[PDB]
Parts: sequence; C-alpha cells; structure tokens
Amino acid sequence: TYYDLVKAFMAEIRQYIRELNLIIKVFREPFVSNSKLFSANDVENIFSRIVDIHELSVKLLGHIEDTVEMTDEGSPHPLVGSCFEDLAEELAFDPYESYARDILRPGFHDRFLSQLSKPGAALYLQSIGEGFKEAVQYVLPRLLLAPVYHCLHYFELLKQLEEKSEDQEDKECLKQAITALLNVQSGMEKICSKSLAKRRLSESAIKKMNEIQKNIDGWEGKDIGQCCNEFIMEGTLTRVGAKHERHIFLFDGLMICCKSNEYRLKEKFFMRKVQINDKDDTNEYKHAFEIILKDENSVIFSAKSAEEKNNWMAALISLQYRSTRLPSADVYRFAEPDSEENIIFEEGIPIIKAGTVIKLIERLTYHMYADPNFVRTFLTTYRSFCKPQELLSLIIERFEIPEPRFRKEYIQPVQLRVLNVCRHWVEHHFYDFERDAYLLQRMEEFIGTVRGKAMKKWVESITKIIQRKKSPPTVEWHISRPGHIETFDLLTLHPIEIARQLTLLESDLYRAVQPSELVGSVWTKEDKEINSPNLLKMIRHTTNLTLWFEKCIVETENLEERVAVVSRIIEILQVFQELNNFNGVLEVVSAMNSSPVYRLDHTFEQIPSRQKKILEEAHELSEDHYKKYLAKLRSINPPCVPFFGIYLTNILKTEEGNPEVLKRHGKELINFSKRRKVAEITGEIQQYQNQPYCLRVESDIKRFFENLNPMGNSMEKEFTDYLFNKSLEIEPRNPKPLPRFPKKYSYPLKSPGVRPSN
Repeated sequence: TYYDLVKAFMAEIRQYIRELNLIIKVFREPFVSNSKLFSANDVENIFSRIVDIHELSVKLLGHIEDTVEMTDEGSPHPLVGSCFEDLAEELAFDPYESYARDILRPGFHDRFLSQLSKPGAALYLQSIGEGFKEAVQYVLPRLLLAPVYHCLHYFELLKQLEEKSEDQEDKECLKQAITALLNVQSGMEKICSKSLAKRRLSESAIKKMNEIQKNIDGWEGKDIGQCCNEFIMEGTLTRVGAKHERHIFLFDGLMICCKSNEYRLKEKFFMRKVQINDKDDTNEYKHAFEIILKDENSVIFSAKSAEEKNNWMAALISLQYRSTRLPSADVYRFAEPDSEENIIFEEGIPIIKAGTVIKLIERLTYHMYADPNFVRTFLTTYRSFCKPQELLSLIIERFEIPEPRFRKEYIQPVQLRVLNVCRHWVEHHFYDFERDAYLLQRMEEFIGTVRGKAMKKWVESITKIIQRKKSPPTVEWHISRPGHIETFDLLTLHPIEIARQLTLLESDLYRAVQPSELVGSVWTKEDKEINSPNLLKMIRHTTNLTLWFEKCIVETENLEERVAVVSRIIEILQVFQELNNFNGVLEVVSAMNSSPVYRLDHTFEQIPSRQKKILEEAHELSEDHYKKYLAKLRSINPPCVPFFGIYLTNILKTEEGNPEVLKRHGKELINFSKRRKVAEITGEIQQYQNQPYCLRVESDIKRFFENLNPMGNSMEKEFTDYLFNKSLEIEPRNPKPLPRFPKKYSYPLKSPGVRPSN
C-alpha cells in the first residue's frame, strides 16, 4: 500500500542518513582537518556535494515525520506528496546530479588514489587510527555511491506513490514532483548508463545459508546459521600455495573456501581477526591480500583483477571494523526554564504531575517531541483550570515566537504542534466553538494568519474540518408484540432489547452531566437538588433498576419461575458487557449482591454453570477497589457507559484531602494543582460523552423503563424491609423446609437467547 511504501522509505532514509553521517564525520572530517595536505578542491574532488545531500535528506525526513504524526484518522494514509513537491519545486534535488557527475566521472578512482598516495597522505591517514587508511582506500569509494542508489530509487518511489495514492490532491502533488524532477533524472540517467559507472554501481549493488551449506560436501563445525546472520560475497580467489582456485562464500561470520567439483569444503575461517593488504610480487601473485587468524598461520589470496581485489577488501575491511539552543529573553516568551516552581513530573515521554498554565501549554506544544496523549487529555479536561478563550490566546502567544539561525529545530516544530492542537480542538471538541461564536472567529482569524507558503497548504486540512462541523441492528422482540405496552415486563420483552434500551437511556443520562455539577463536590452539599440535577437523575435511575431487579426476583415466589427470572437478568448482564455498559453491569451485580437476593441458595443452585461464571466474572470487576473495572475501561473502545460513582469519590476526596491554600513566607497562595487534579477527572468524564451508540431507539420500551417505580409510595426502609421479608418467605432459614408456591406467569419461561436474529 501507499503507507507501506512510506514506512519502508522512512526506514531507508534513516539508514541512508546514518551512512551520510559516517561519510561526513568519520571519513571526510580528517581531510578537512588537514588543510596543509588537502586543499578545499582535493576534498571537493573526493566528497563532492555530500554535505548538501545530507542537509536535504534530514530536511526531507523531518517533513515526512511531522506529516505522519499530524495525520489524523480522517486520511486514508499520510499524504507525503507535498513533502516531495515542495522540495522538487525549489530544485532541491539538483545537488544529486552534480554529485553523480563528480563521483561517476571516468577518472574518479585514479584521482582518488593519487590523493591517498601523494607525499605524507598515507602516513597521515594511518595516524588517524587503526583501520582508517584501509577503510578509506577500499571501503569509502563504495560508500560514496550510496547517494546515487538512493536518488535513483526516488524516481521509482514517486511513480509508485502516484499510482497508489488514495487522495486526489496528494496524487497531483506527486505528479508535479515527478515532472519537476525529469531534468535531474535524465541527467543522472546519462551519467549512470556509461559502461564504467554501470559496472561500479552493479559492483556495489536464512534460506540461502542453508541452501549454500547443502551444496557443500565435507562440512565441519556448526551450521552457518549458528554463527552467521548475513551473506556478503561469493567469488573466486587463488590461495598462494594451494593447487586449485577456491570458490568462496563470504558471510558476516564466515569466509568459506571451497573446491568446485557442487563444492567441497577446504577452509572454514571465522571472521573476527585482522586483514592486511599485500603489494604485488614477482611470485606471480598480484591483486593479493593477507588474512590473519588467531593463533593460526596467515593465508594469502589472489584475485583475478584489481577490481575483484577491491570488492573483497571493501567487504573484508568493513567486516573487520564493523563496530566503527538560545531562546528569547523570557520578557517576550515561554522561555522561563523548567524548575520546581514550574513543572513537577510523576515519579519514554515524561508524565506531568503539575505546572503553570504556561509550562503546561509549552509541553503541549513541546519542541523536543510530540505528545498526542497529553493533547487528548488536556483538551478533554482543561476547562476546569483555563477558559476556552484564554486557551486560544495562550496558543496564539505560543505560536508567535520572536527571534533572539538554529531556529528551525524550535520555531518550525513548535508552530507545528500548536496547529495540531488547534486541529484536535476543532475536530474532537467543536462544542466549544458552537457555544461561543467569537471563539470560532478568533480561530478563523488565527488560522488565516499562517504565513508559511508550505504551511498554508497543510493548514487547509484544518479549515476543511471547521467547514465540515457546520445500519444499526434490528429491534429484537419476544413474547410482547410492538405496541402492546400493557404486556411489557422482564420476561415478555426480548432480553437483548432490554439491555439495548437501558443502555440508550443510561448513555443519555450519562452524557447529560455537566462538570459544573461535579466541581466543588456540589452534589454532596445541601443544595444538591439545585446544582446537580442531572447527576442525581442518573444515579436515581441506577438505583431504581437495581431495586426493580430485586423486586422481580424476590416477588417471583415459585422457584422455577424465579430461576427463570434470575436467568434473564444474567443474560441482560451479558449484553451489557457486550455493549460496554458498565453502569448497567454494576446495576445487576448490585442487585445480585443485595441482602434479599444474595441468600437465595435454592435459586442459584439451579442456574447453569456458564451463567454463574458470567456473573462471577462481573462481580470480580468490583474487587480490589475496582482494579479490574478501571483496567477494562481503559482497554475498550467507545461508546460505553462508565460507572460514575468512582469519579464522584475521587473528586470529593481530591477536594477534601488536599489543602485549599499553601502557605509561604506568611503569604496565602491558592493551591491550583488541586483544581487541576479535579479538572483531569472531569475531563476524562467528558471524553466518554462523545461517542454515541449505534442502536435503534424503541420509544415504547424506553418509556416503560423510564416509568418504573419499584418502591411505589413506600420509603426506602419500608421497601427494603419488604424485599428482605419476602426473601425469607420464599426461602426460609435452614431448619425450615422450602415451601412451594403457585405459578405467577402464564406464558413460556424459555429465553429466546442472547444471540441476535441475523
């Protein structure tokens, strides 16, 4: 897919960038350092545009990285067409043609060697360190081809992306990049097709391991796979002293010397020892080198040509040496450095515990890294410590960065994060803008203030989201037919539909609670009916249902029917679990663990095993202080109805368990951290209020559960006592025999099941 190619490309350019670094910092720096031995041109004649190419590459990868991270679920794949088009339009790839021209010129290597053999050069290279002179002479010329391979692949990469793009605007950018690169491509094409160049490029261009050992007779020691990880070379060489030219397989861990008959093992050498170069000798051996093994006798090989010898030394020498800001004045910024008076972290990204709105927003738009999780949490819970209008102002103040240069690794990324926050805000929290027309205006004015010629094209995606913001399963039925309200009851309705409608009811109830009903533990004070009317309406429904389940069970005097009643309820619990309705889960669990229902041993006795496990699995969610429930909530994907109680206890305790004021030097400072902690819980609550249920509403069934009133006109205690005395009546204590009661229901008690029709 387009995305696979991009992932593959990112890994490739990262390895490549590392190779460019090696070339620049390790091989080139020593020539640059010895001004007396090498002039600017000498360096130029060997390394060409290597530095520009490195800069272009880091720039390319950087843009592609931001693009990917800023790619929301709204796109079929990150759109990198523009990353390439912006660069191609500025003729940024021209350095590659010049580079290829310098490196693939016919006389390159000869001139390269003369530079290594002129007075004092060889000695200077040796003084750099062990292996440098050998690496420079036999390995560097190969590495110097990397930019050519890399750029040639670009031409093919762009074509494939163009063909696979799932976005018309992205496709267009790619077509344009391809076009803008035609000159560079035909230019490099002419350079690379010439015979010598073509040979050079071809030169440096575990099923195999087992396939190779299987074709070698008289094997010794362990398998190739038991000491090698890759296959490097396969050629022919002559061992000075041996009778027949040996065929050789070179692995990172083994140089295997065979005799062709297909082959017979002759020498099995372990790669972990020195390799020395040898000058030609009248001894008929030319293009030779010496291999030195541990406590073993040296062996000398000879290749067919100097080109062959070069390929072997390149690989062999590489194997031997394989191991080898200033922001503004603070009086114009967020420049204040981190301290204990700024941010505190929780004891790869650092988790924040507390901090100033300034430092908080700084980390929300941090230059070092992107924090998509911190951005998701902040935009869900910030309204408790910052007002929407103040947030936009702080964001704008964060964007408009004043210069004191290196501000491409600070100004470019910070402005990026700021805009990704704006996108997330408008995308997942548009209610802030529907509620304040001026807030939207300031946002549209700010978006239209973006300067970057390239940034505008990227920011158009944000504008599109703004303009935008301006089939569910069949209703299941059982014994009761649609419209027959009178007949509605726990066993008459379909168990699946009961759980479905209770979930819709319970979801709406949950989504209606405002943070102004929670903040300040307001639902616990004397004016709770006034300040938290939605919260109480939700809790009262939960209570109402827990009680209705108990009443249904306990008032079903006949044991057979009661077992049937307890069974549907467990079934309803199962669908609640499927629908991720935790309020509804704890609703049933609570009824099951109530005093009147808990002790009905005769009832639970006849309840199937699978159902007992579903219930037990449910009860375990509460254990250890909801440890499992808290875990499961995190692990699921909405919609869902969380259990509200835990949030209530956490807000109340956070407010009552932490001071309202911190004292310092006799002065009274307001503990804001405490208020921030409340806002995070509030924020979490609001996040779960977004996603709606893909379920069809059944108005009549909904009205049935909305009008349930188990308690009637009785007070709590009078009713609770009635349930318990009913439990004792239907299942008296031990020594008292279990009486029989007449049937209550005149319809079949067989459940239609929990699996939907089709």
